[PDB]
Amino acid sequence: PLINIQASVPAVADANSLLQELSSKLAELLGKPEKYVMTSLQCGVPMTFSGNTEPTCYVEVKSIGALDGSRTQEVSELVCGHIEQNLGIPADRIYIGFEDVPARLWGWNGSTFG
Amino acid sequence: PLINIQASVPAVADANSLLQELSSKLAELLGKPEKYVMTSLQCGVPMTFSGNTEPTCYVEVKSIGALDGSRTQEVSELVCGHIEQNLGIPADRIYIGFEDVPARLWGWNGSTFG
Amino acid sequence: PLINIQASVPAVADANSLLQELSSKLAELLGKPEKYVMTSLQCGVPMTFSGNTEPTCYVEVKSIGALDGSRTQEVSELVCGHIEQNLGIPADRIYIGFEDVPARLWGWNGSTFG
Repeated sequence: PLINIQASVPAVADANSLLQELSSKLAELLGKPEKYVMTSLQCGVPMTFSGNTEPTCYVEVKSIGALDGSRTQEVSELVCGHIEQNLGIPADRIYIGFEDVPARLWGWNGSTFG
Repeated sequence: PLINIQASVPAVADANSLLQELSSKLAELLGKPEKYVMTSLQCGVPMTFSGNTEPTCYVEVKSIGALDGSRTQEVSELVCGHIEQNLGIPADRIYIGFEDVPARLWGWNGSTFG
Repeated sequence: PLINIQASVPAVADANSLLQELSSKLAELLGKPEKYVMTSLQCGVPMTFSGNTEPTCYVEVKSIGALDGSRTQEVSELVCGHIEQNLGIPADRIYIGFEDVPARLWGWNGSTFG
């Protein structure tokens, strides 16, 4: 899995801890070995939401499967909650774009997962 | 809707105004309440286009529907025009990646739009 | 084509050269005129992979076609190799997300390729 966060708030000293905690939580929820979870946090990005510059966040989440049924709701609950708590961005100012990526469209280690 | 801009030119003092103007224009064109429009601008990114480092720009645009028929052309005209005017990046050095995202793949406020 | 690199390692003085070399190599592999290749490199991004902050990299690659059969494997070999050599990021800490984008979903020069 992959989770990339782009946030309007200033950079945080505990970015590494925040991402590591997000990484383990996401592995468990998706039923993936944490070995395969990649995360990022880019703060200080000029953003608007609803026409204003209040704290806001865009997240992209990708996985090879594991996003069936209630999973995208459950991931959103996890991710919005984690970001609310750790970055102080209200959940109603967070967007998440999900993609279930075919394994052959996912490169790793000089090849693909397909 | 979502519009994320990644540009090679230096950061601009009027990023907020630029994004707010883009936000209202995009809401109107897509027929979406501006409440739901998210935007970003990341400048100063090392980029090449056509093998050179002249001013260039990558934009991602996402929407839950509203990208039918001539819409992607019309959005491109709006976006390239806005960026040309405000960042001084020629329209022929702007790329836009569009995605019509299913509502269940769009997280917001601890849940999804599906 | 489009290749956007997001890396955890510090910014490099030779980003332009690195991207230009990647640009020509990618054009040749995909059978696209280099005119149409867009690249970027964003370094210094807080990232984890496998739960740790060792050098790691996320790449997105998009093309209008040209990603059939063995192509995504071949692109991954090229890209992981180039990044390993130039940024010192091990290939086993590199992820690549691929998308074959319909031409009508690819904006350029105030219109789309469709």
